[PDB]
Amino acid sequence: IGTGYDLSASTFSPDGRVFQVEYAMKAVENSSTAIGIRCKDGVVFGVEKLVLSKLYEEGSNKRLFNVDRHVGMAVAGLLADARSLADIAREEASNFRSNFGYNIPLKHLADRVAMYVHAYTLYSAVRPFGCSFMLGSYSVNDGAQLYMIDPSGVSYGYWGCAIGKARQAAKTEIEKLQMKEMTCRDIVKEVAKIIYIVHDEVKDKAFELELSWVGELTNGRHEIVPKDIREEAEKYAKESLK
Amino acid sequence: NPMVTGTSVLGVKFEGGVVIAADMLGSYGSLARFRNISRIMRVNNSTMLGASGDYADFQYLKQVLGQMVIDEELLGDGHSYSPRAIHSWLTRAMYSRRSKMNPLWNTMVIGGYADGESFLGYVDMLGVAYEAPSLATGYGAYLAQPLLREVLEKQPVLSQTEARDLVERCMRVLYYRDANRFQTATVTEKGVEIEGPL
Amino acid sequence: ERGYSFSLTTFSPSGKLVQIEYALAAVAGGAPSVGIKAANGVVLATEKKQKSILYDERSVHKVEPITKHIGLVYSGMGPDYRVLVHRARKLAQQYYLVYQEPIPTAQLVQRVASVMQEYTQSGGVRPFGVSLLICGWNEGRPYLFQSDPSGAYFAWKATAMGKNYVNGKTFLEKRYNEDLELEDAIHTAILTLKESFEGQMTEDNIEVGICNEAGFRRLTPTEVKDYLAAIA
Amino acid sequence: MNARGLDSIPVTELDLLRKGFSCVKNELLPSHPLELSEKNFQLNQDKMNFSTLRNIQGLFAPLKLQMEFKAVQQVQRLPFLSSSNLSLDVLRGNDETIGFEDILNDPSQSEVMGEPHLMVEYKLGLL
Amino acid sequence: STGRLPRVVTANRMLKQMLFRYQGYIGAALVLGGVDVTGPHLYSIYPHGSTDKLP
Amino acid sequence: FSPYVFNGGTILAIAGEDFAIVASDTRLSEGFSIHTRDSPKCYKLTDKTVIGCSGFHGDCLTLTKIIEARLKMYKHSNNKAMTTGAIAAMLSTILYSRRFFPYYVYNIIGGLDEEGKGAVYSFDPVGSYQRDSFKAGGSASAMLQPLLDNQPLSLDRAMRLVKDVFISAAERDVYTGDALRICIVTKEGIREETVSL
Amino acid sequence: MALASVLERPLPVNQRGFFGLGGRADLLDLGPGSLSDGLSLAAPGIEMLHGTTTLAFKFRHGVIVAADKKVIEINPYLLGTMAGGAADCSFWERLLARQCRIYELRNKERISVAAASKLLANMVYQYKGMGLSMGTMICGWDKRGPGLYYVDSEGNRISGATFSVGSGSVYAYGVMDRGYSYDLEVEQAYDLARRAIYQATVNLYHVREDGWIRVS
Amino acid sequence: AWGPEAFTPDWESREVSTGTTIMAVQFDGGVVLGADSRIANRVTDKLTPIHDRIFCCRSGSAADTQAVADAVTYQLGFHSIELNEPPLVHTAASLFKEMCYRYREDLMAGIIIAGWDPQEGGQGYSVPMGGMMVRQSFAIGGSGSSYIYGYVDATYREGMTKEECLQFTANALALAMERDSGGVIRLAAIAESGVERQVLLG
Amino acid sequence: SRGSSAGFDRHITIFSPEGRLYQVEYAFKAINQGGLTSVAVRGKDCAVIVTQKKVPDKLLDSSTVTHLFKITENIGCVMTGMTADSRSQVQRARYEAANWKYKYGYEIPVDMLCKRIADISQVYTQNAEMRPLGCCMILIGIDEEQGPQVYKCDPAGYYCGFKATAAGVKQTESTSFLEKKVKKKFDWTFEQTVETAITCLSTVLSIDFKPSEIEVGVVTVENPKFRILTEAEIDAHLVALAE
Amino acid sequence: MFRNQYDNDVTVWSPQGRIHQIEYAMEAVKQGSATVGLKSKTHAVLVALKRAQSELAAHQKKILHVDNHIGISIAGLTADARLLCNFMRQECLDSRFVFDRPLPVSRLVSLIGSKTQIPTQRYGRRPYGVGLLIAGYDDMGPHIFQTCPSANYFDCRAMSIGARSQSARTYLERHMSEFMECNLNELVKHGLRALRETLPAEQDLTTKNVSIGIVGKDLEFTIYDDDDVSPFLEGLEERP
Amino acid sequence: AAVSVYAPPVGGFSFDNCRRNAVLEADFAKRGYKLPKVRKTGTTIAGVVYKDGIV
Repeated sequence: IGTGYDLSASTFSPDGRVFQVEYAMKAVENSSTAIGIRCKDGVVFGVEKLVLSKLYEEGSNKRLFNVDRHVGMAVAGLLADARSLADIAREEASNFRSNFGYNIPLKHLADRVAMYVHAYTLYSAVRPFGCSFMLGSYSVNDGAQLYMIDPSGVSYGYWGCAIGKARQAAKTEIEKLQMKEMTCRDIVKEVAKIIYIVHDEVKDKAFELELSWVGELTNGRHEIVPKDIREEAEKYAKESLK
Repeated sequence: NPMVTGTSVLGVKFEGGVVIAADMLGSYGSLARFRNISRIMRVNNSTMLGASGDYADFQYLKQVLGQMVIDEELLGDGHSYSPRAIHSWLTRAMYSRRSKMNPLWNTMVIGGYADGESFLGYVDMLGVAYEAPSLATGYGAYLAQPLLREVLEKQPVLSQTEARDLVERCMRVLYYRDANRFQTATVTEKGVEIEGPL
Repeated sequence: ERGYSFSLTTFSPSGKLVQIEYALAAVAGGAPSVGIKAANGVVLATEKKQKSILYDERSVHKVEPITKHIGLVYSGMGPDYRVLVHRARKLAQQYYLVYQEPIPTAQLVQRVASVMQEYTQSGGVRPFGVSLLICGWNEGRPYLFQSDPSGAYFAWKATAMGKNYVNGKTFLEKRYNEDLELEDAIHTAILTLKESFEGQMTEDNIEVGICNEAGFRRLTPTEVKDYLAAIA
Repeated sequence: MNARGLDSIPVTELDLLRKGFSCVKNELLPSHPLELSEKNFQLNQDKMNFSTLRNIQGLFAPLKLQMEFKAVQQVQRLPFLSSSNLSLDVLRGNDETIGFEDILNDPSQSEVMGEPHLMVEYKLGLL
Repeated sequence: STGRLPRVVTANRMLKQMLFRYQGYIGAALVLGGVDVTGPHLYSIYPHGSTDKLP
Repeated sequence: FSPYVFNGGTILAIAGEDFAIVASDTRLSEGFSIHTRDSPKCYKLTDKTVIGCSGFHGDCLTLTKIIEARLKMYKHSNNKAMTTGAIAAMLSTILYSRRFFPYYVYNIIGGLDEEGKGAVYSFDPVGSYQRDSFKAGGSASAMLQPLLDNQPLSLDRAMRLVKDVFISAAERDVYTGDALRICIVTKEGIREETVSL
Repeated sequence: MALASVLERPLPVNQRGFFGLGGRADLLDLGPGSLSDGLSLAAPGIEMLHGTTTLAFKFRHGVIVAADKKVIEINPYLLGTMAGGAADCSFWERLLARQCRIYELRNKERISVAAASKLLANMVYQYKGMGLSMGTMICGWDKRGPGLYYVDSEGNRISGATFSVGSGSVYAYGVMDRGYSYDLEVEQAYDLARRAIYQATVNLYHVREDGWIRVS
Repeated sequence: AWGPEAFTPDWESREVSTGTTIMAVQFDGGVVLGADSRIANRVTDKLTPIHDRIFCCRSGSAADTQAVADAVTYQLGFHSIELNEPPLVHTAASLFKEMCYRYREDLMAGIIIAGWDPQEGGQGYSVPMGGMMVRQSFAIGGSGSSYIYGYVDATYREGMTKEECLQFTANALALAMERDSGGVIRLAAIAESGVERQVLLG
Repeated sequence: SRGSSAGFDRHITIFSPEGRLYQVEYAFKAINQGGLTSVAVRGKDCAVIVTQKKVPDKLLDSSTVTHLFKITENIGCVMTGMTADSRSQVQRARYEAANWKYKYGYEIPVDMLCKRIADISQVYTQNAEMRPLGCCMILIGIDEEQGPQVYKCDPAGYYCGFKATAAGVKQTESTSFLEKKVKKKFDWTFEQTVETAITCLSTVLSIDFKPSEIEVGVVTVENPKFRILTEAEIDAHLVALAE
Repeated sequence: MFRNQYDNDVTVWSPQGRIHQIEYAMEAVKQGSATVGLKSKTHAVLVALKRAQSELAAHQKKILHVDNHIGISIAGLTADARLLCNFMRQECLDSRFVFDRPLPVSRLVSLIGSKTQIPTQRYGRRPYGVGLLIAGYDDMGPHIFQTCPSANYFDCRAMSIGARSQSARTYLERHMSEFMECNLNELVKHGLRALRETLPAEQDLTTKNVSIGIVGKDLEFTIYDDDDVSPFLEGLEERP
Repeated sequence: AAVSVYAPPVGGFSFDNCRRNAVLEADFAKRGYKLPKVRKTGTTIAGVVYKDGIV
């Protein structure tokens, strides 16, 4: 109960809480589920993308962006805020490369974007962001890395993450994987299977699977999964459902 | 305040693309000790750039142009900069900098091969731009332009080997004028290939 | 009515400002402090909030010097006290640079009060919740001033402020003399501080500073202990 | 390095008693090499700090600093009176240093001052 | 503010930055010397803002 | 550092009862060296007006681009294409906008008017303009104007005159090109052809 | 980009493409603009009227101005003359005509000669020493009778019954000084103006109650 | 004219130079930075430490170079604390180049940077007047840059021992200094184990 | 700004009838939201910081979860409260230290850094646009003439120097335990300081600790650079304490 | 009942994590009239339905002109439409001036979304209450884009917005498989038949209440009004 | 109140008499007059660092 102290981002509840940030975090659970799994030699993403109508193209309103040559990104929540944060991340990476002449480390980029997100929960002239996102990268001298940022502005490193409406079941399914000793080719199928298991068809008419990895196979580049591998993963997931 | 000339840059057009040769020498003034530096840039798969003049401005423009190319290829919507777009952007940048009496001391040559047609442009620090079958800027600008012009006038259509031989002999004549190393770049359907130093 | 108790820039129908009264109430709820002007010096005494063994004696002090001949003590909030101390030091240095002579006490009090007045007339801020006592010595004549959160200053001969200050004021009225000396003034200050004290006073829970023709000096704990043992 | 800093002749197609004794030719160029440098010292210092902070840490730091400056510089006196600039000096870091702007030509004792309403209107942007 | 005696390097830095700010139009060549916790020090400042440490 | 460079050129314009002719050479040079032998100096603005400019090349390019942008702006705002007189007035204002740092360009505008007759306007690097019947500009204007003055006509005789004037002027000038371009503005549109020199 | 919009002061640091002390910031805005009007700051052949002679005097029935075009028709009721830089004269007198039309529309009454001359002098005085060169005589008729003023680029503004500027100024001025008379008929005034301009070495205007006319 | 021939401002000859001579030579394990002495002085240190393993030498105006060095030390320390790692020589060279290029019309500054990092070993960069940034095996600047360039170029060989590199640098600096002066030559060898400074006199 | 809420409780620039600000007290209450506790002890020639380390998930990366930061090469830190606010204040402190070093030519002292942070934090209490940060900062370091130093600042803008302080949920019990220990005796070596710092937390939380459940940072006179101890050394200290 | 406190500004989150003012602004699109936009392998077509205040007033225009290869259609407020049109025109003009190339539609719509997102986060502003349909042509062929007051844009193959556009959307979905082979004729006819489903069953389409905009491979953006629409209306059927 | 003041004034150095003095000095030198000069100090100074202090 925080009635009366929840109309601005610069007001403290009598027990020391800010409720606008809590409402913003609650707003993320209104969208579909996106997961990301870090493995021995790469990072692979997967998004359950709902279909609104058949009048839209194949690549409309995607949820997987290319922040840089070596960094991927997956979002959840309000889409416009996701586009704005993607633009911010691109600008930060470009500025670092221009200043210092080499690719920006993932931890530094995560810190920059997390601080930019946190700056919005301090003043009464703006409102907190309403989206979470994950970042993934790979390099020969550092290895795979994965991070999450939430509307409050807190970032952490993960071995496997899940954001959206059904993060609990997705986390339960992920916690049964030995991702430390497998390979991206063996993780794409698991990601597809988890996405298919989590999806609920009663309240959601249809969906399209979206996948992309980064790692040693792509030579340190973030790319979309080829169509044949997507088809094979979908077929395996459908067979495993039975 | 004192002024000195710049290194020589050559360029010709042949059937499949363009050939550009540049000098490896640092500068003709007191900076002669900075030898063995490259002046040829690869912009994208169908554009290459050669420079003659100040080196710091060349590096600055290299940074800006590379960042722009990376930014456009990140989106992946299927659109890329043509050689003419780079030519126009360079001309506008030079003119805008000149109008403020803080010019960029350079003289660029742009070559490319898009849509089956070759390109060859010229931009200087004052904003003067045009296109010609052959170009030559630098120390021997007036001793090499008429030669290439008449050679191309005799034969409007030239092959790759003939153009390369003509460039080599022009560079040899220029060195014989005053007494070492250079490099050559080519743009064709395959892409931008740089060979050097020689 | 509570309709005029929230905003700083609103006059009550009776012609009163309420937030300034509340700031004064905040001042009147801090630790006690006493100032007495003797015939050849001024003494300032106060309590300290630490009262513990984990505190480091060299860290933070309540009696602070502005110039060679000016010092002050406060009662109220501490964070609001630090900024005012810094501004006072800067103003004194500016005056010395311009006029090549140390600043008189009255001018410093006037300028500090002028700074404090600005925060009681604009919407979007709050008044300072602190009150100040300034002592000095100019032309062979001691001075003692007090500055309110409103920006109004008075010249005093003996005053008390903080917790239980009405009883301190009447105690001082009963036992003040115009022909005192520095030692008698110090004894009276210690006694009137002990009047409102609750625990056992030692040399580790009070601060004393004096100002005579030599300059402004803060007494060491050994001297405070010696003075305390004198009166038992 | 903080002191080193790095076609506006409109024609009315978008009172002469108020403004006078000024020509474009004289104000085309400065009278001394140190004039513009001294007039714009604080702006140049703020720009340098913002540049280095943005290059090292990110966008959030200069934005937060500018937001704090704007918020704290809105509770001042009206322009025809002199303010103290306490919290702005604290935030900016100039609360323990004295420069040549403080001991020379005290702004609190200026020899000229205009009408109140005129200054308040000019600050608001109406005039 | 700091509660302890200052250092020579602080005065040297302040003087150097001032003289460099005013572009050498303020003609003042100085010889600065003192002793602090680190030890004795001696400097040499010039009107254009260039210092130099010598014995 | 001189921000001005002179480049050769020569332009001409003849106004008729129902036609207008604009012609120019096609050489770019810097006094001694020859940049290109193919660079026309006549630009088509609308279906009924043509502009020809010579002088410093960068200023010419910037002026043409600004003129085209302003034409597009006017078409969007007023829902119609702007006429020759409006173009002349706008160009005069644009030129005078830089009185204290002028464009080093000489312009000549030719086209049809509202009533359907030829119109020719001549400018100066500051912006003064007036309507004429025939005008010659460029480097060789001084040695070409008396010939035209001592020598309205029909289209064919005017073309014959233009050809002989340029063939006589090219042999005596060091900036004339190796080709001549003529643009004809009539009621059915605009057509142009190149004559070797 | 909502936090940066609140700060109503766009700095180059807040924009895109910023690195180092500068960056790709001065090379971003290269458009042709939207709408404005303003002369450029200070850093070829400029047409100037050299061999021109003008003449103007006022009498009972109006003002007669003659010259050897070289006379600007500002309004149906106002007349002007150029001397020096043609472009400057044309531009500033166009501005004066626009100002007069604005005044008439606002106040529903025609402007006077004195006000127009003062406006022109005020406009041309701001750029003293920049390089402008112009000399103008302004003719008209208002509620106070005929008027005649002389305005130049040096700030001079004088009123008189007889003026002359040009190469043959001395001879023509002497002739029309010898032959001047306030109570003069229109025909004799025409003859005097023609004789003066002839001896100076032909246009001729005449301002009346209801606008100027052309004689020859 | 100036258009097709691409004339250059020629920064290095704006004013005549009669300063000291500075040199940096790369050997196998690191880099050796040295400077000579050639009025008053003779007890002055000409080597300015930027970090624990990064040094620099200055040429041109004293005040401008000192201000640039102070600002660069600021920025490098802040960046190293932020990234939580020892700095790279390339970063320091870029930081110098930015201000040396933006203020080319106001300051007369020429910087040479030498140092060691665990990623690429001993490196030496040259940032002369104008803003150029080039890495070189051996870098020469100052007054003898024209007098000793041929000898240094002819004699220099590939990576040698630290002692041999020190001897070669000392010989080159002595030949540069005795052009026709002073007697004090300062050297510094930078390696992984740490800097090792020494002074040669007499 | 969208106005100020009405009430003696709902804004930062409104005094209560009894003369007290309540938003500052609520910011103080916001420190206990994390659920962790920190203890700092000063020795004869050393200073030690001890804090908890809770890793609830199993998919988390334990290497990226920490609360000990580093301001300069010779100043440590530890934060309690909201994570994002703690990180933002750490960044501000780093910037202030760098600026002081550039402006004055030598390293900033611990008390000067704490005073600067407190002075900045006081401004948020006197303006209607900004709000206090819900965290507290503890710094350790070594002075030249004086030995070790321990300092603490709070959201209200008040700072002080201590001999042994604590912060978090169990602040009162930790303070009582440290008071008893200090009153008993204060002459401690390097080994004794770490032992008593660990013992205080152990006996207050009633938990037998494990090497992966705490993190320790020390500063000593011999090596004045901030150093974070490893799991092996923490386990060695725990074994010595148990024996 | 409990919503009265959290639906007065765009800077306030509801206890369910919803911004009610954005949802309120999204309802202004349904206050206009129906618009239909479709595309084929070569051409892109916009069809709009015009309303009039009375019999003595001209019908309000809905289809505007942005560049030689881009055109837009409006449904919602009017001031916001004018402001957005000005922004579009300025961006296209600047791109053409600088690069001597047409501005890609994808980049243009991304700029629109980036500009529109801002007033939904800061105080003292309101969201744009207008929805647009964009038809263009570039190196990738024809394009149809849709814009929303919530700063969201989609890449469509056939879309309808306005009042009572559900029938048009249903018709387009049913007849989606034949659009990519039709030439300009029968494509304008499919668009007109789709637009005719938004009307009552008694009345039909005349020449004074329809506007057509076409852009193609070698045909610039053109608008057909009044008597220019008769050739397209000749072949329609009797509303089956 | 003055009718020609729009913004509050500031402090620091003043450059009002720059051009006036610039032409006045040239005129006075041309006609051969004298103007007040600036006092200067040129006496020798020195310093040294001994064992535990500065002289």
